[PDB]
Amino acid sequence: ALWQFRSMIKCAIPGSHPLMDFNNYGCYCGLGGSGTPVDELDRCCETHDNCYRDAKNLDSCKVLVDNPYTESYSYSCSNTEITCNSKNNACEAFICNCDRNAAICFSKAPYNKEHKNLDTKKYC
Amino acid sequence: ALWQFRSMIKCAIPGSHPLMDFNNYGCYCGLGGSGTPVDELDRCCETHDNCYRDAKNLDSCKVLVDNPYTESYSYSCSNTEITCNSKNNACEAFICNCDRNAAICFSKAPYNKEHKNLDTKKYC
Ligand SMILES: [Ca+2]
Ligand SMILES: [Ca+2]
Ligand SMILES: [Ca+2]
Repeated sequence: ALWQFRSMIKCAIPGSHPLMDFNNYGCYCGLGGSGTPVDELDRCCETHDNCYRDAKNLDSCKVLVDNPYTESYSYSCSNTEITCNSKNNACEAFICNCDRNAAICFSKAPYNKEHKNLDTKKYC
Repeated sequence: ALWQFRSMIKCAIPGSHPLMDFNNYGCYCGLGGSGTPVDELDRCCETHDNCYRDAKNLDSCKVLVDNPYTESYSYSCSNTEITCNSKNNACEAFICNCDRNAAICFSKAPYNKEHKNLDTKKYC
């Protein structure tokens, strides 16, 4: 669930303010995604968006989960490392994974303040 | 999640058709619940209805869980026994239990074919 994803980003990026820093950044980080991602951080959001789309194609996600952004999974934050519980169901494990990889992705991408709140009709 | 509860009913009552047999039975098995339950099977539905109402008032569920009929959990069916997996968080464990106790409840109550499709306006 989204609240878990916000906590994974604080895990990997201590002292980050997830909603404030990464929402509405470039063409993909936020409600939609269209156009060409404008940097490596936007590309992280674009993969996370496709990750969620692919999860919805799994049979497991179809019968068991309604909304990925609301579905709680099991993961842990050890120090700065994220781990998805091996005992999560197959749909929960796929979501957990998408989130884990995005979080690790954001921790290595450079942040471009200029891309924050970019006009999505103009540039995307 | 509802698909999981249907599955636990077929675990405990091998060969039942959960929607066909248990939906729209007495006063509580179905969308609503009002009145006095008409029999033991109906009291199972009633308890499961209250179970979920309590689930919602659980802090970890309270704010952190969208809707309990939607949240997926981990459980397993061994032969005819249901087990809620220990990986589940407070919210999911609570849900899985509401579900597990109802399926066991159903497996033990007597079924009055005469209460299937009881007029809810008239009798509840
Ligand atoms: Ca997006
Ligand atoms: Ca009911
Ligand atoms: Ca779950």
